[PDB]
Formats: sequence, C-alpha cells, structure tokens
Amino acid sequence: PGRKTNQLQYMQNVVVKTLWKHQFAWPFYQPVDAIKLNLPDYHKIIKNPMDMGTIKKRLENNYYWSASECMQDFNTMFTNCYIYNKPTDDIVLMAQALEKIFLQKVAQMPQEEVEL
Amino acid sequence: PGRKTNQLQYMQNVVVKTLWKHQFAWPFYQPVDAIKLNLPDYHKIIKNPMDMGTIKKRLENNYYWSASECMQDFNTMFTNCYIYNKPTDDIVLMAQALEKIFLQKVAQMPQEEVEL
Amino acid sequence: RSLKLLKHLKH
Repeated sequence: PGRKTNQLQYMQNVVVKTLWKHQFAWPFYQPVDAIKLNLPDYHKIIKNPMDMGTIKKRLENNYYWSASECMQDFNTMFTNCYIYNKPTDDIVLMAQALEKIFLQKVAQMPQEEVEL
Repeated sequence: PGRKTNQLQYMQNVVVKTLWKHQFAWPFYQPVDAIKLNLPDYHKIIKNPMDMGTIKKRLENNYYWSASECMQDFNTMFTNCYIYNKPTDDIVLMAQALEKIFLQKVAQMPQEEVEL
Repeated sequence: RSLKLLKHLKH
C-alpha cells in the first residue's frame, strides 16, 4: 500500500533526477544481465538485485509507502555493487562516488514525512 | 626495431598523453578479450586487433620506426570499433570523439620526421 | 546502447 509523501517526491525529483544525470550512473540504469555480461556467479551472490531504473519506476507508480523503503532500494543497489565486484574495481569507485551524492541529497531531504 | 623521432615523441607526449586522460579513453586501454567480454564473433570480424595500451607500450619501448606506424595503429583501433559495433552503440560515439582529438593533434604534429 | 561498455567495465 504505497503513498505520496513529501519525502518520496524529493526522492523522485531530487535524488533520482540528480543521480541519473551523473556520468557514472549508466551501469545502474537497468538490471544487471548476468548472462549477457558473462557474470555466471552473479545471482548466486546477489539475491536481491536492484537498479536505478527499477527505483525510478517504483517512484513514478507510487510503489513505496515511505521514502525509507526507497532509500533501502538505493542501499541495496550500491551494496550489491560493493559485494559482487572486487575492492579496487572501477565500478566500485563509481558506486562510491554516486553514494556520496546520494547521501548528500538525503541529508537535505525534509526530515518529517508527510502524506500529501 | 625502432627509433626515436620527433614525430614519435609527439605521438607519445602529446597524442597519447592527451587521449589517455580523456573521459572516453578507458574502453581502449587494453586488447579486446573476446572470451571475458563474451564476444564470440569478434575475431571472425576483426583480424588486426589494436588498442591504445598496446600503442602506448610500443612508444615507451621504442617499438616504432616511424610515427606513420603509430598513426596507422590508431586508425586500425578506431576502424575495428566501427566495423564491429553498431553506429548507435555508445562505444562508437566515444571512439569518434577520441578520433577527432587524435586528428586535431595529428594536424599539429611536426611535418618532417627527424631521427633523434 | 551501452552493453559493450558495461562488459569492458566489468571485465
């Protein structure tokens, strides 16, 4: 049972909007295709796949009851990348840079969540 | 097998130095590995593989006798990319941006090749 | 449009 809240509007119109424009965001626009990309252990390790295209669609269709759930999906997306890849891989540094922006935006979100 | 020339020094310290730092250069840093990248038709289509890491190492190891060879290796690297990939693929747009800079620098290279 | 890029990134 989703909702429209001030914080969810912020997640869609600030957080997703800002991250999508970043030059490092493109690996996260769609689900990881482990077969196409030749990552045969991906789904053995990553059991909760998430990507920013899915998050964007969820916000556009009022899937979430609270922005906390949307923040959870972002954390899953970043953490999956940190888990699957090796510590020095470029994609990990890209994800870290995106997470830094994510956290900066979250810090400026309205602190109390109000249903609109 | 090679020499020092004014044009080769220019290829190393101007052309490669500039291209290596470019935001779009990273797909060209290493030979295409058709096994790891899951490209079963790459070697069927591409018979003369080249990449910018190989070009850079050749310059650092004085492999080239003339800058004409290094310019042709760049031409091969770029042309292979256009032959293998679709004209709408992002990698082709990246290659084109790099090749324009390559050509701009080639336009400004010393016109007579002199052994040093 | 970015698939070869994603492959290069991962490998």
